[PDB]
Amino acid sequence: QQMGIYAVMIEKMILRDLCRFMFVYLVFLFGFSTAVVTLIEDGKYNSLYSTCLELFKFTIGMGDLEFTENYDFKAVFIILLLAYVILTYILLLNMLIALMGETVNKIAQESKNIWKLQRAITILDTEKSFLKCMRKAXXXXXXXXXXX
Amino acid sequence: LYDRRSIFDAVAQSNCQELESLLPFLQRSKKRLTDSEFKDPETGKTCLLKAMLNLHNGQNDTIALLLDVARKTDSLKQFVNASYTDSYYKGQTALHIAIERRNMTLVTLLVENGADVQAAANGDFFKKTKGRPGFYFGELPLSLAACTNQ
Repeated sequence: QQMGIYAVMIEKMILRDLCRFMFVYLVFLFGFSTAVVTLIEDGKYNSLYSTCLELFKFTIGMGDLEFTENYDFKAVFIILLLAYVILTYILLLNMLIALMGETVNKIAQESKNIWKLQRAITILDTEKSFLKCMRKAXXXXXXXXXXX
Repeated sequence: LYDRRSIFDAVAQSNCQELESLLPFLQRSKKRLTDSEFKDPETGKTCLLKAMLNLHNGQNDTIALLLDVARKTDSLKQFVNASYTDSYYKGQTALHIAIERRNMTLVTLLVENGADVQAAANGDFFKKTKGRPGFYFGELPLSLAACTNQ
């Protein structure tokens, strides 16, 4: 129950929140990385993939800031990197946490329903998927509330 | 003549007539309303107790007649005080039932014909659910009468 309800949040969190942050992250990272590749003539940081990977590290927590020397008009390259970090590493990562905080507040009662549903589906299937082997097939609940 | 079955049926429908010929029967045979044969051999239920279960509008005068018969043979005390012996309702007396049913009139009547007020109903029906259940107040009439807010 504690772990299963937790897993529901991970699934809920992943597609909607993670999916949303992923799109913008790909859009920002792609744009800025392209802007950088244009910027650098040589040194293997020219390759779009290579620049893009270097740009990713900023998000991971491994960002190098000024990784490559072989660029012209140096102040512009730094401006490009500072803007990418401010909008994208800080503004996004911190935003993602707050939005995650939202999915968590709304879910939990809903995420208990989902967990309850999942056990039911697992149980229902095994008996059906259990060969419909001999199994129970009266309900009553012991009760005591007064009301008296 | 009367067997256990005969009376228990009479009681079930609050019939004070089929028990017209009752008293004189166990006068001849000198049988007692309390004999082994006049109780269910596995629970220890008596006609008075059957009467206690077969209430209609919290009323039964098979009781009044049944008691009356027991004094005329003076089965009186042990009759009004006979208890269940099965693990479930063990030690339950008619007085327990009267209270369980919130029936002053029948409490009053039983106490006046000498119901033991300290009789402990201690079977599994009077302790915490297996679930069985249920339900514990423990045991003694006073305790019952309080725990049920009476």
